[PDB]
Amino acid sequence: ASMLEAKFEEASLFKRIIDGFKDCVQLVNFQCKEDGIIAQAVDDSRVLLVSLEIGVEAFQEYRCDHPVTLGMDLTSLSKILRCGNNTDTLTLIADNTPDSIILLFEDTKKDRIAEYSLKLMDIDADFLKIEELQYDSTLSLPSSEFSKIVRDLSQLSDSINIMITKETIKFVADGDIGSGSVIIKPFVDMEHPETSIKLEMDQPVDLTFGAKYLLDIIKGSSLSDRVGIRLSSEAPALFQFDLKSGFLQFFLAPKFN
Amino acid sequence: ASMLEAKFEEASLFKRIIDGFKDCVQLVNFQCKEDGIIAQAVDDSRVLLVSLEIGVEAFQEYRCDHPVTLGMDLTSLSKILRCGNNTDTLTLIADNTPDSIILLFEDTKKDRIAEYSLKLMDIDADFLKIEELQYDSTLSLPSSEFSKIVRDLSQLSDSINIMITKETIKFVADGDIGSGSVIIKPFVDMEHPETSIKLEMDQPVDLTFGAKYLLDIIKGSSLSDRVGIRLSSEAPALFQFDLKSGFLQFFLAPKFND
Amino acid sequence: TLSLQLPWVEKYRPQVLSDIVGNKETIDRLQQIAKDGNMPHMIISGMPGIGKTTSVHCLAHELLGRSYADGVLELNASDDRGIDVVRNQIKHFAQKKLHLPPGKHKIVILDEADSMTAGAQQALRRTMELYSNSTRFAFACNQSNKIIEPLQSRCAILRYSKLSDEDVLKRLLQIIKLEDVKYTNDGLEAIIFTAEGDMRQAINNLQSTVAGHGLVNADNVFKIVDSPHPLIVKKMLLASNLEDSIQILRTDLWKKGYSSIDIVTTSFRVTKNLAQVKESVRLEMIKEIGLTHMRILEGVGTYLQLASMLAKIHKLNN
Amino acid sequence: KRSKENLPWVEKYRPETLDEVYGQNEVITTVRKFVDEGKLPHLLFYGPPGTGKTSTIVALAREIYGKNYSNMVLELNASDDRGIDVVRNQIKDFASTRQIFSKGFKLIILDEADAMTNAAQNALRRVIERYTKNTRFCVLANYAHKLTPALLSRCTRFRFQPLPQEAIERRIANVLVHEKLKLSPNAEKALIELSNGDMRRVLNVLQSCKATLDNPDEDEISDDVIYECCGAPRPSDLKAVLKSILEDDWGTAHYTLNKVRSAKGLALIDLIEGIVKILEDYELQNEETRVHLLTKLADIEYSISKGGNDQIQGSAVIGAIKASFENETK
Amino acid sequence: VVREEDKLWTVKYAPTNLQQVCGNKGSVMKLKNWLANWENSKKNSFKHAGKDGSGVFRAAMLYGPPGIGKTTAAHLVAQELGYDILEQNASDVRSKTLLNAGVKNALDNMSVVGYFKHNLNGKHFVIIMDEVDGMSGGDRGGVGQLAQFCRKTSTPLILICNERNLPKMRPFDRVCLDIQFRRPDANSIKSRLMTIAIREKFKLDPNVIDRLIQTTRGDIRQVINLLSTISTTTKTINHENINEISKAWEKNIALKPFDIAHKMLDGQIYSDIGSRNFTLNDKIALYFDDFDFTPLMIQENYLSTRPSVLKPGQSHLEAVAEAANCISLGDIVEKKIRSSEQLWSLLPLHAVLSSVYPASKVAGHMAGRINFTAWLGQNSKSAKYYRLLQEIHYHTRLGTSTDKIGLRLDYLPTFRKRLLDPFLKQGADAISSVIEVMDDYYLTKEDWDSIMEFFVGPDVTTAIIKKIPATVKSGFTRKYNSMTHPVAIYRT
DNA sequence: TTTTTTCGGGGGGGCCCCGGGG
DNA sequence: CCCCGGGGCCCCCCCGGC
Ligand SMILES: Nc1ncnc2c1ncn2[C@@H]1O[C@H](COP(=O)(O)OP(=O)(O)OP(O)(O)=S)[C@@H](O)[C@H]1O
Ligand SMILES: Nc1ncnc2c1ncn2[C@@H]1O[C@H](COP(=O)(O)OP(=O)(O)OP(O)(O)=S)[C@@H](O)[C@H]1O
Ligand SMILES: Nc1ncnc2c1ncn2[C@@H]1O[C@H](COP(=O)(O)OP(=O)(O)OP(O)(O)=S)[C@@H](O)[C@H]1O
Ligand SMILES: [Mg+2]
Ligand SMILES: [Mg+2]
Ligand SMILES: [Mg+2]
Repeated sequence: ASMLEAKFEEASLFKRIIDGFKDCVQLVNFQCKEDGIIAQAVDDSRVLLVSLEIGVEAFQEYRCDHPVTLGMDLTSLSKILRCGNNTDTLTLIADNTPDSIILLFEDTKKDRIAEYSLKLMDIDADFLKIEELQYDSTLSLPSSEFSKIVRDLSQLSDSINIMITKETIKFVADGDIGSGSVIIKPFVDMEHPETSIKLEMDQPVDLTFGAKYLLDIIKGSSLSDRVGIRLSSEAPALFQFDLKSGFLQFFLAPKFN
Repeated sequence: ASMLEAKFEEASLFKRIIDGFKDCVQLVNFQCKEDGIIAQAVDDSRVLLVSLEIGVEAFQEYRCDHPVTLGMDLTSLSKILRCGNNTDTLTLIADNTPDSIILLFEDTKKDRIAEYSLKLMDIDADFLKIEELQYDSTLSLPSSEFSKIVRDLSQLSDSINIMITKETIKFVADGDIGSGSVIIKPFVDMEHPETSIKLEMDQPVDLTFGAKYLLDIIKGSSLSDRVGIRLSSEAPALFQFDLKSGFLQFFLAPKFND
Repeated sequence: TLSLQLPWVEKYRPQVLSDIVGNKETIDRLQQIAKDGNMPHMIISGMPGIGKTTSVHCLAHELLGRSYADGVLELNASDDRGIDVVRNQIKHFAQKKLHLPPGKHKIVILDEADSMTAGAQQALRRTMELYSNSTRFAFACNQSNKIIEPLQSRCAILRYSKLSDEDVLKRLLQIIKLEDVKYTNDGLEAIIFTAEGDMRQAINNLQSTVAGHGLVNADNVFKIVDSPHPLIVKKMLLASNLEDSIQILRTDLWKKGYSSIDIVTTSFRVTKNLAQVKESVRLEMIKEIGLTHMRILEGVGTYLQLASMLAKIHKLNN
Repeated sequence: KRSKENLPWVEKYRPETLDEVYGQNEVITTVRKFVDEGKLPHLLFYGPPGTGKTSTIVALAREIYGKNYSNMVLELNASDDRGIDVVRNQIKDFASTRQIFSKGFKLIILDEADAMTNAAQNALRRVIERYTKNTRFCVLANYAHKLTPALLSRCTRFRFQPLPQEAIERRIANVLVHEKLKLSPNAEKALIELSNGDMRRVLNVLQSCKATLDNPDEDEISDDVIYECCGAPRPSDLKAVLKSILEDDWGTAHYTLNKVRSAKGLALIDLIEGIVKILEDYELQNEETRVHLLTKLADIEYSISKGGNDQIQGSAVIGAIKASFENETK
Repeated sequence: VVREEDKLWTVKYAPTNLQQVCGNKGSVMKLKNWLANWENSKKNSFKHAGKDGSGVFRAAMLYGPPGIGKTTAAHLVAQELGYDILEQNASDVRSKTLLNAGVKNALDNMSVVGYFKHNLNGKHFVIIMDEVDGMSGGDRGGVGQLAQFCRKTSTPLILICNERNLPKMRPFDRVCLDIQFRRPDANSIKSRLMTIAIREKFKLDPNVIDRLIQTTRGDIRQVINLLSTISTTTKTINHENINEISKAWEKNIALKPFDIAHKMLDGQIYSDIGSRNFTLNDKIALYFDDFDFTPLMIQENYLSTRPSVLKPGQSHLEAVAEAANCISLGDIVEKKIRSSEQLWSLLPLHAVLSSVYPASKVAGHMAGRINFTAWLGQNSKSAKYYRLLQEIHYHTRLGTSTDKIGLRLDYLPTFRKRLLDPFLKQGADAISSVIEVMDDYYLTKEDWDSIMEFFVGPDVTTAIIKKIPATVKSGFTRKYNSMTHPVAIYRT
């Protein structure tokens, strides 16, 4: 219990992060460096990529002697994380060349400790380098609105088409039983700055996406109040949820023209 | 409606009592006599023994002329009890040489009567004396914390090991995905004497129990705010929940250490 | 009495490969694998009570040393081995990270694998192929045919044969010397003859005889272990005169409490394995036995039906 | 369930201790020796109906555990569900856990195990092997061909013979003493003959005979009472029918058979069975006679089992016997 | 990190290039050509078949025996053309719901990993559904979904199985380009076996390689496994241990129906020495290899042999009659087995009555080619015609007094003379009258057509109906469709 | 060189809906 | 007052001897 020691002030934060994307990917590699934790995963269909960054400022304490990698099955990690109370400090502990990690739940008001050991998995995956790309359209909208739109349009068709044009965002879910259309107009309210719908628009874009991947993405709405969507002509759409110190990004490949 | 007439002022108490151990046993013999009702049952696997006692202080009125044995299937009894509102008094009625038990739900304010009959069953079970044993360790803790610990540990393994040592109680589970260990210590708070953990130890103990049986047992937490666990090597573990007048007890055999 | 004496089949279960009698070539190969390492996927098939489970467990123990608890996953018929289990638990065990000595791998022991469903066996194929660099699979079964061909292709087949009377005698003498058992040559010969190459049966019979009578002689052994009824049936079917066959049926089988269904089934099996008689004659006798078996299954399980079957067989053999 | 006197004699006279089991001295002595010195192995009891297997195992359980045996053993039979899931959960839990009441070993009794599926039997193998240190299994069976070889390899076998004559006589004497009944020697001989080694048949027939008496206190049960209540042919009837068949013409034999059957409403199957038993002792010069007798009588029995015309079947019996015995001349 | 000495040889010497795979060169080339022209076919909507004819199939189906190299070949062809592979196997859940959720959304979706990695085809998916034979289930098993996707997909699809001649694979009858992988020849594998033996430092005789390849029945993986296990201790594979090695590693393979029929009907095994070598237990086991089809094959092929086991004075016809009698007895036993009593304990007896005994009575040399059982198709045809007869009978119930069998045997021949003959004789003028009859018995045009097929022998209506002028049939159809008709079973 | 009947058991996929948490 | 986890049925698919 010397190499890696990462103390979350509240165990709920890590559980929320895991729940954000545990239903899209199953086996994830978390690399802990001297700056923080980075995780990259690809779903079974190789269509959706999940990126997670947690900075050093997101921990009550953080100490990593040497860079380490930990392969975890998110199901078991969530199973363990459900055993912690809301008002408990969490500690991830690892040693050199670890076969397992230690999750320690500590309570200060009560002298009770809960130590769990999670067996690590051997995962052989290639780290894809996600270079920055100047997207055509940028959008920022409250997470609740996007989640409601996606859940409403999902039951109509297996696919949802987003058309961003001058001062307009259109979601269409034409299917078999019927069709659906929702039009969002950018607007800003000073009384409630957390409700404004911001759109920076350069080139018109019309992209079609699978509904199941949007349904998986919207599960991250808890982490961030406002979700950002960056869209290009053909490059994968980037759905980002911010975190106190870090972010959770979803890269979704559009359906071919 | 002559021999046995026992009125629960609240019909929900009997429903809760039955629900506390309906998932453990199915066929149960209720012995009703002048000083109240008793019941003892053994699980089909014969690993768990359930013992219920209800005194006459738990009834608004209670009358039993001679001892009467009623063999019931707990599934049917739970079905019947689910048909009663929380604001109705519940009268249990039985006659001489009974082939049935009558459950009568009364709502005087609404003047609503709901009478149900449940056919009795012939169960050849003799009440086995649960001889008192001087246990090595005896502890008491809030039922909610024990339920949470059991539920958390059941996710890892099918067996949970309890170790009682000087000033320490440890629950350990080891499984395919990993392991877990929860350690508690006796703590007393005069401000709120319901979250306290009490322990009295004579000899340290270490016993392993099936997780499914503990999951079944913790369902009695809805009856009492505290649970008393008595453990002793070479003897079944006793889990007791105390009612207003009586109690519900679970005797669970430990797993063979081999 | 609430005490129990540990059975000798458990008290004297071999703990190393050197203590396993019979199948010298296979045990030597297992010993070489254990000494060297790089265990391949293997399937071990044989008849009951010859040392398959013992061999697999000894190999795993000697290969993995102190890492046995962490690097061995044992599943048998008494456990759940459905498609979900294969797809989740076995896969997780295969993917588990566990540092091991330079030439060791995790071992999955699927005992009595012949009872596994086709779907689970199909699911095992890619799990075996993908994680062969850290996990190896050992199957133990009684019927190798039940293992699907794709799995057999990926495994090394190590078939076990019945133990010879010499190996059984050696093991029995070792156990007798350890336990200080009074015995006579005829008693051991009877034990070996009744065991029929099943070491577990021989050891159990010896222990039962010692407990019941102490002295292990022919009389006590036969008092404990009954004469195999298949041999009585074989004598009945090969009798020269119909009167002798009927006498055997009435005295050695019918009056001993053997059911008609058991007698007819044993007759069918013995006639099937009666190489001494011509195949066509055996086929005719099998036809008659099948007629009688159908009649018994319809509910007429009387001694008259068996007598008629014997008479028809005698007519055929004339 | 008022009193023990409202029970059928088969259940009212069930042995309670090993000392009351008759006709199985070898097995009883061996199992008692095993229990006394704490050397009980896994047991298999193979035998025909009504020989004392269930009674013996229950008495052994009482001997080991005492009056409260029912809560210390796991008894499963054909009337219960014994699938693979049951073996995996209930039997496994019972075998791997300590006794609640005492500190002794644990007994599992799988009565009528021949009715268990192959999958459950296979699942039981490692359960038996793994928990031998603290658990023992007892299997009971009437048909060994339904038991897998793996299960047979793990058990020590005891065969329950058909009850000898002497055990039946002693049990009958006990029942007569308890019931205040009188049985004539010939009546006892006939009862033992018709029992075929099954105690349940003896008890049921004796109860029926008692119910058949006008005044059981003084009236005695004779062979006539036994034959009347069971509706079975008398030895004299069988001898007369066989003599008529073997020594008279077709008309006389047919008339004699019809008259004998109609006198007491006898069944043709009983006559055929009795005549087969009688003929089994005949010393026949030619084997063809016996072959034809056996084959034709078996065919007639099989035909009767499915119904048919009774008169034609009786004539067939007469003709078959006559034709078969025609071969004895040369 | 993993030492190369701790790897299985099947992994160490896996083919890393398409030219390193031994055998089935033609099938590999066919698959390469089909996958390389997938875009060209797409531009033509998969309508213009090419030179090889692989232009109308949007999905390939590779099948063959185990261990030939189907998976490696498919993977290598996928990588060489630059595509991205989306592979699934029996280790994953592939039911109706899971298939409609995961793979359905990838048949027309860009590969995010392909986008980030970057050829013009690296952003597309080549779905490889391996071990389709293991997809247990019917409509919900996902096999039907994969068959449907083979008809609709925007990217190449590859399906790999072992036994394509399986009922569960029927939905894939004509949906994919079939590609056969066959037992590779000994010469192709000999080079790799020699190379492996040289690298592993053990003695391998070149001649022994042929026997080893014969033992494994063209299973290269099993050959390498056997080589490893033998070289473990015995490093000298000489000619003094060929028999022991071959007999120790002889895979127990269940014979196929044609092979079972050929072996059971061979007269050699029924001779004294042949019976001593191939015992009765062996014949019963051969029956048990496939107990559902063996009796059918024996019944089909027991009249097409030249016997070599005839008794002195017995002719072929008498042996055939005895075999037929025993086949009838076996059929009765089979009826007993598949009843409410479920008397499966009689299965061995059936083996003797249905297959072994009749085969032994006519065993010899095949006088032709083993034919598949014709009883199944005949039974299906009989069921179809019985359903049609039931429909016709319950349409005419209100007018007739008979059962369905009586309708077939008595009524229909007379119905023909009032329904078909007037058209043949009068022509168009016979229209109305016919309809009149059709109205009196609630007959529909479909009922007319169905009735016109029951007749056999000299009264077959196929050619006769086909010869009627088209104008008469058109007039009949128009007149029937231009009028209201009564209905018998007016379900509500 | 292709493709069937019945109980009972077992397995495995699919919902359904109560309960409990937020 | 509304959403999510997980027990319980419901439905369908395949075996069956030594
Ligand atoms: N070759 C052997 N050498 C010594 N003891 C043996 C041998 N074979 C069997 N035994 C003994 O019999 C007991 C059972 O042996 P097992 O290994 O369980 O046989 P098995 O092949 O696994 O039987 P099945 O196929 O599971 S019914 C062992 O504990 C040993 O005590
Ligand atoms: N040895 C016996 N001694 C005295 N009574 C016996 C004996 N055997 C059978 N009986 C009587 O017959 C009744 C039934 O005996 P059981 O022990 O049930 O025979 P069983 O062999 O277990 O029958 P099966 O195998 O289930 S058909 C007993 O209650 C006794 O009344
Ligand atoms: N044509 C081949 N050439 C060289 N090695 C082969 C060949 N086929 C099989 N092998 C060897 O056996 C191993 C497995 O080959 P596979 O590609 O899995 O064959 P397969 O036909 O797909 O087996 P199935 O159908 O999944 S049982 C390879 O890694 C090779 O080591
Ligand atoms: Mg074994
Ligand atoms: Mg019994
Ligand atoms: Mg493959």
